[PDB]
Amino acid sequence: EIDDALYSRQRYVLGDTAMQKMAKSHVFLSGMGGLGLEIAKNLVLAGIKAVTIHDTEKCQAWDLGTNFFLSEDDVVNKRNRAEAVLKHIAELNPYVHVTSSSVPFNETTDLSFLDKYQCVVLTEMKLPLQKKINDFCRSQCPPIKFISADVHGIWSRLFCDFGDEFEVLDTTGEEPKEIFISNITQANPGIVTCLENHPHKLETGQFLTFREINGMTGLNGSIQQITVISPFSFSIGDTTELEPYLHGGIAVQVKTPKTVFFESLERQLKHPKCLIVDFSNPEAPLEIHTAMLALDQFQEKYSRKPNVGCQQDSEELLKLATSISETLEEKPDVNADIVHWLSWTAQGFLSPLAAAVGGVASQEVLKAVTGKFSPLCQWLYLEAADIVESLGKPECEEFLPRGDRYDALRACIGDTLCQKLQNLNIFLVGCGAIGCEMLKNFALLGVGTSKEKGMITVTDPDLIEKSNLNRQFLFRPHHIQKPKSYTAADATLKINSQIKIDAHLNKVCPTTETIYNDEFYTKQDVIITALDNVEARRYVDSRCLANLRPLLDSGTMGTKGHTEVIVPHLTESYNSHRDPPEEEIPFSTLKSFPAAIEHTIQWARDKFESSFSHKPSLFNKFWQTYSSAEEVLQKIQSGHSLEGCFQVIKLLSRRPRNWSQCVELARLKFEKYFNHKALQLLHCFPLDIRLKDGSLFWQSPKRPPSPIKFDLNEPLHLSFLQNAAKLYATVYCIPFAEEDLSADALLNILSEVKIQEFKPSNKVVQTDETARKPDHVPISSEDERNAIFQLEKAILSNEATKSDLQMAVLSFEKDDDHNGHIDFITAASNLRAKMYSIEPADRFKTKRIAGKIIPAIATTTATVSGLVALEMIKVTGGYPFEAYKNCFLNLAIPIVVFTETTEVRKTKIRNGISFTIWDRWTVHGKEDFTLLDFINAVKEKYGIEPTMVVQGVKMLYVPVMPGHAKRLKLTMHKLVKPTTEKKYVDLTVSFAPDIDGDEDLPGPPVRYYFS
Ligand SMILES: O=P(O)(O)O[C@H]1[C@H](OP(=O)(O)O)[C@@H](OP(=O)(O)O)[C@H](OP(=O)(O)O)[C@@H](OP(=O)(O)O)[C@H]1OP(=O)(O)O
Ligand SMILES: Nc1ncnc2c1ncn2[C@@H]1O[C@H](COP(=O)(O)OP(=O)(O)OP(=O)(O)O)[C@@H](O)[C@H]1O
Repeated sequence: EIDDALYSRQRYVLGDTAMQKMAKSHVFLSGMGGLGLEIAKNLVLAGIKAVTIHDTEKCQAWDLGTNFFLSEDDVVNKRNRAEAVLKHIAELNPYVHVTSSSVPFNETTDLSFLDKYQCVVLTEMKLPLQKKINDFCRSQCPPIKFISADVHGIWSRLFCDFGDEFEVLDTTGEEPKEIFISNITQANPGIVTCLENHPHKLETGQFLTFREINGMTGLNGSIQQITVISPFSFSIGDTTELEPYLHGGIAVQVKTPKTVFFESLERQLKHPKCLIVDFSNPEAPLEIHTAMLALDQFQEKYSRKPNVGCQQDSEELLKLATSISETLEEKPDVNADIVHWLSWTAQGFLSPLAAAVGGVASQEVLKAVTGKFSPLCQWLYLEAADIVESLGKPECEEFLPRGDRYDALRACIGDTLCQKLQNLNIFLVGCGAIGCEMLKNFALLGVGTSKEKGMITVTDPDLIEKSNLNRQFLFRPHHIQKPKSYTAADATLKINSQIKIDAHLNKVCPTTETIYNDEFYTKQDVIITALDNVEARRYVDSRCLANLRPLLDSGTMGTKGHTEVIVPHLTESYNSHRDPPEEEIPFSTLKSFPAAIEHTIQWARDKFESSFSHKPSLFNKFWQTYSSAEEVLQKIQSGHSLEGCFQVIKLLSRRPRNWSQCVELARLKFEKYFNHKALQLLHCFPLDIRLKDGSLFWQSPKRPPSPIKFDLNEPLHLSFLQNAAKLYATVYCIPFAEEDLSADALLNILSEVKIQEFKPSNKVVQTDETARKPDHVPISSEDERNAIFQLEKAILSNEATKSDLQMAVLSFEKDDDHNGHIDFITAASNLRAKMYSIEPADRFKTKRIAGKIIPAIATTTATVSGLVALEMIKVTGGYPFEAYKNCFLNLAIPIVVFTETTEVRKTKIRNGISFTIWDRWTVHGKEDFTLLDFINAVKEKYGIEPTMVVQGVKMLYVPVMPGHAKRLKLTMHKLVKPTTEKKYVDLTVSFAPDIDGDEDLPGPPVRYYFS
């Protein structure tokens, strides 16, 4: 099977079929350089059955700056690189059988041994050898998937070749869409109309299936190719021979296999299918490909890479590139700058770019071994020329190696920028999947390793769980239930002994703002967020905007990822970007009229919360507010009203006393949820009732419920009964054993249970989507008397003791599979689904939807971490606006889009006065300084007269209010009454617009000093 506790988050990304295909697959990886190590790490974290790492190079001091598993002892002993890293790699995932190899590769090497590997990845291999290996691999039956990846300084090359014909079983991996049908016309071709404000969002040529269609019963169960006509309509083909449309209908998107044609590596070198990553330079990938091919030819010709600063070598490389360009089909122009920089940084190696390319290549390997997504076709050329482009023309002496571990990075970015990196003060927020990779990149780049000023602060309150080991490679199984930051710091210190780190456990929130005051942010140079929610992102961005400090943001949703770069005085902040809010499920839809499995899952989750967390909390709070039941009864008899008293009384009268009573209560709850509710709803609205227009009320998207008869033999009913009984026993503190969960024991208990007869009641049911949950309806006197009688009976029965007035409150924990929370939610959701004839969902989908688990995989995390590290380098260098690039990537397509970061927008108020979001105004005063003096000072310093003073919720001054015109004479200390904690106070000021009737135009925040 599949270890769900470890692969829970990856299971949603890939699927159990892809997971089973990931086993039984043997992957051969060669080179074990900086890039090969990243690829191997990502693959082992993914969970491939067996990986064979192979290398022949001996470890060197230069390798320490690129390999995060090597140590100085390995260099001393001159061990093989694969042998040295084999022990560490295997510990990442014990399920993976990792083996090392050292068989030499050359012209005469026999390639017969590669037939046992599904996929082959080659790094740091000579080009003719790659050609021969690819030719052998693609000619096998079945073809062996070939992937080649290389990194030379700041330039990278990625290649894929999955045989002549590769069968993709899933083009995108998105959830199939469901489109509700409004009306279908009998025509050749017929036209299908969707419901209003429900765009189908479909593409011409896709195949759809139909069900629950009245009139055209033939269309049910059939598959038709469609042509898009309008956002709410499309054509499916001839429908004249069918019966006229009545009502109803659901169309479901159908996924089909797709065939992708690749080509041999030898032929691809002349007509490359490069993937465009920057639409502003569509022809850049072709030029980069030409330059790298010229570099390979230079290596073949001279047996060495070009020397940095040797003009003759650069001229020779340019000549070779010019010669190569003519042989290309398109004959593109040779980019002198790209060739020159490739010559300059040929011998270097950039760690973040290596990590990004490793993530992409690992995703491609997974595509090769599973067919889950559309593979790359065929070349991907990532580059980081922006890092050195802003440097202009530096001297060669800044790039010469100096013997330390940072020679690889120095040969790329020069000594000056390396020194600037070592003195950074980085405040890294959150230490999740992205945080660990960012720490690894920091250790590789030497960030904060200086003994003078460098310092890294990482803060995180969570604890390590088993499911986190799949993505966060810095953690180990023995680290479970330990702080994330401490473990990450301990591991990073192992990676680079010189690094300075300072872990924290505080959660970044306004409650902890005292620790992370303004001075602390002033000390920091770069702030990086690895958060998973939105509110924390907005809070951190607001703090950074207040303190004028650059912020880097990133996030991953499965194969999707995005990076955002925020720079003071240059780019818009995160708060300036506002997405539409979350999709609120209508209250009427959730409560009474579900239409999809998501609605039932949400209803089950809310029912669980209300039954086991909210209601017990109310019960405990009520019984702690008052002494005992006698006092409450006396108050009620005197006419006193208490909040939620009747509900508490009802709960007390139904408290189970033993396991049998708990089972009976679960049975009654089942009957109420899935038998009485449907009958009540049908009684309120019969199946054949119609509206004023004559249309059936029970039409799409509403679905008519049907009662469910209890049956212990049904596995679903038994599962629900068991889970409900266990949860109720836990809440009411009733001991039980597994024998009590047996079907026979439950049947014996249920033999004596009498089922109360259902009786319909007159209740108002909200049907409009705009309706929401109303407040508490006042309770009639008869219900009050019933509650009084029940409470008196409980008191007289001596069942109101202290033990009876307390009951434990459960917390919804989803990762713990033995508590039965997810089992109960799944049982309730499926049972409700059968009530409304909705398709049931399995346990894992319910766990994902109810728990709001965000799918995530290691490869996307590594890629976004590498890109964020590149942007951090750019920020540290203080480069101009054009250098920074926001990134959005979706490896499922695959697609990578680099775009310029959003330019800061200037907002004008009056007389040409303009301000940015980064601007903050300062005012100084004294004790007798009045509001009129404040207005005069503002109009003097900035030329604009204030007309609106706000401090949060405080209403300070408006000239138009009838009675507050006198406030101009009031001093600040009396107008706002500020706290004495600080010497200044922040205010929000607006000015009257040039056109009357409009609200005063808000201005930049203004900080007023009391002295
Ligand atoms: O408190 P809620 O989570 O909103 O659930 C309540 C509650 O049902 P449970 O106690 O079974 O969870 C009501 O029962 P009381 O505790 O008030 O007796 C029940 O009312 P009825 O038993 O009278 O049907 C009502 O259902 P409704 O609003 O349809 O009357 C139902 O609400 P939901 O199940 O829709 O949440
Ligand atoms: N306000 C905050 N301050 C500090 N750390 C935060 C804050 N909000 C979230 N975090 C951290 O963000 C991290 C997010 O990590 P990640 O995205 O890998 O998921 P996770 O929390 O480990 O779990 P899962 O992926 O299962 O939801 C968590 O470790 C959490 O501690």
